[PDB]
Amino acid sequence: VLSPADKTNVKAAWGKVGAHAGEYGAEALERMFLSFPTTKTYFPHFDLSHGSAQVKGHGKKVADALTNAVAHVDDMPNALSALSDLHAHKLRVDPVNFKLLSHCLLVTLAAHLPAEFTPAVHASLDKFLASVSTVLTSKYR
Amino acid sequence: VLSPADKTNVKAAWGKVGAHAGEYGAEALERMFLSFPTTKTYFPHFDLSHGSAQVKGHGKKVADALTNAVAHVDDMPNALSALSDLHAHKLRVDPVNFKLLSHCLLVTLAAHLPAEFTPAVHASLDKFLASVSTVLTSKYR
Amino acid sequence: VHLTPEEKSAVTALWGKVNVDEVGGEALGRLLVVYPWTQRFFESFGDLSTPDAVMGNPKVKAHGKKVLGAFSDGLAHLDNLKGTFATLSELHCDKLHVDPENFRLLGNVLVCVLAHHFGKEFTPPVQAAYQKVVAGVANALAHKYH
Amino acid sequence: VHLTPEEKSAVTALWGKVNVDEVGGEALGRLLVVYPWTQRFFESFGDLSTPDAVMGNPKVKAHGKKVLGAFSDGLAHLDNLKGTFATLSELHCDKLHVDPENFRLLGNVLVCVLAHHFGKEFTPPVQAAYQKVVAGVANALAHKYH
Ligand code: HEM
Ligand code: HEM
Ligand code: HEM
Ligand code: HEM
Repeated sequence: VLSPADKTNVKAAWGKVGAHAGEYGAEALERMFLSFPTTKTYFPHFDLSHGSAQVKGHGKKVADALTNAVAHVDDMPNALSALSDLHAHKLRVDPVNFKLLSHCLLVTLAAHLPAEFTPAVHASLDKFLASVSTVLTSKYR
Repeated sequence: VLSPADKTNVKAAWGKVGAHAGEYGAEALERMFLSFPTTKTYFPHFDLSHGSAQVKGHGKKVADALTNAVAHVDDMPNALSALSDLHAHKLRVDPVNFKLLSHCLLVTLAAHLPAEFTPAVHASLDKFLASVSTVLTSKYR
Repeated sequence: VHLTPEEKSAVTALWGKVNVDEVGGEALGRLLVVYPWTQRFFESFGDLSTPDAVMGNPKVKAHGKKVLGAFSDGLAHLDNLKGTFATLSELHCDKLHVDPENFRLLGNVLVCVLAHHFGKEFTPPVQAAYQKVVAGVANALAHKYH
Repeated sequence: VHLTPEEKSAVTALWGKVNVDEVGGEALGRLLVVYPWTQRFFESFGDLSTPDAVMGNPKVKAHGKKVLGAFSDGLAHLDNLKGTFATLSELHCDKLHVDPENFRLLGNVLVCVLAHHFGKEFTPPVQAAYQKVVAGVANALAHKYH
């Protein structure tokens, strides 16, 4: 459950991320596949090589989904209903993997935002990602 | 995130507890204290002996908060804000302990309501308890 | 796992009453229903589309008997869980890469099934004894990760 | 932990540039801010009421130096993390009863801090090697629970 301060931090931080969202999503995915190889079994038909166009394209989709969540932070279940169906009902992703991707996104943000990844921002973004993870791993239709 | 079916299952099962509120809440706490002794650190001044009058009175509050949570299932952050202040801001309970008490509540329900504790209901109750747990461990005020 | 003499006797007594053909399947089936993501590991079992389909799935019941059996071996070797489960640990960790949290979930589901079957007989002290057993089992299964 | 010759090389090189006086306190400080229930174990440390109080807390900084010193110990004994952390494991597990997931959290917060400090230099390959190290450390600290 995000407080008003968390929401403000998430909207400001993601706003800072800005046009680099797609790139960060792709880097987060790459860090995940390398750091936690078991996650790769979820992407059997993907070219997961460093810099693959497929991962960059997918990173963009992930980013845009997060941007959408940020813009509907007070009503994420509704805004992410289709993604929840995909991850929770169809793919049945173990929730542990969401902790891994979230951690890799935080590591990516930290690596790219030396001037803005403050402890409060880090804390609000962690809660935001945990909230998104809960929605995507829940079957609520 | 609870589906409509989850809410229907939880209200149908939990509603059968009724006046057993204190007894069952008290039993869940006792199961937790005996099964996971570390949880006792949260209740230093409490008499945690078997038929403790203190445990019984407290167990009744726990069970009634759950009944309340069930009624405001779609508005838990607001309904349980005071409990959140307590567990998250004041007590700082480690989230792991909520999984422990939730499991002990499920055991208690399974031991007393066999006809009601079907696989679907068990699944809905776990999600409901997990949702209550998130609210109580989050600082959103 | 350290069970006092009293706990070991209570655990043994209860287990002797367990239906060896049903309890495993019930525990495994509830694991797949309560924690749906675990189904990803068992898609070869066929239809797992709904709670009733899972619980009535023949392969879930059959595999369930093996799981119960491993628990039985555990109870017979509380002194040497690591060794008893060494092979299963290689299978579950090195091959299937099952996150260890799931081992804990299955143990707790089994506990819910025992409670479900024995009701008041599954007292708080007996549960405490069983929690030591299932935590030891999960621990031994995750040994290859340690 | 595993760590290939090259990974060990990468890990060692990056660690040689880590501020021994600050990084530990930053990791411990961020753990206290991001996962607030962990403050329950540090009441004697003083004011931890705001991110600023936590990050500037003199006790958090000093204590963090010891935490960092422990990671340095692990890095110097990658082939025997369990032994190296034996004393700390008994402290965190038997005396303090810290839930092991928190060991995992602090390790990931440390990774975030390393990423914060090194920027682009904290490449995916370098992170992957460090993830093996923090996982080894968390497992070693949780040893008394196994
Ligand atoms: C922050 C959490 C995540 C977000 C917001 C997210 C978002 C998305 C989006 C937007 C797509 C593309 C959907 C489309 O094509 O319309 C997708 C697909 C997918 N996601 Fe995620 N996802 C997340 C975490 C995960 C995790 C942890 C895994 C597994 C390790 C995962 C596995 C997949 C897979 C396998 C696909 C399908 C790819 C394909 O076959 O085309 N996702 N995700
Ligand atoms: C299902 C989740 C839980 C619910 C619904 C719940 C509910 C409550 C309620 C209603 C109160 C009593 C307020 C009053 O006196 O009116 C309370 C107090 C308390 N709870 Fe919980 N609680 C939950 C989980 C936990 C957990 C997991 C722990 C720790 C193992 C915990 C520790 C405490 C403590 C220490 C108190 C204060 C007791 C005292 O000193 O008076 N609670 N809780
Ligand atoms: C208490 C923990 C568990 C025990 C005692 C246990 C026991 C077993 C046993 C006895 C086998 C078959 C061994 C053989 O004869 O080859 C097995 C297989 C397997 N287990 Fe587990 N298991 C446990 C938890 C889990 C969990 C939590 C998952 C995954 C979420 C899992 C996934 C599997 C799979 C995929 C197989 C292979 C089944 C097949 O396709 O035939 N196990 N387990
Ligand atoms: C995972 C990495 C961790 C390492 C390497 C580590 C390291 C240390 C070290 C070196 C000490 C001081 C030993 C001494 O010289 O006396 C210590 C003490 C302690 N650690 Fe940790 N720790 C870790 C995680 C944690 C976590 C996750 C918690 C709690 C959420 C925690 C809470 C404590 C407490 C309570 C004490 C200090 C007691 C006091 O002075 O009041 N530690 N730790």
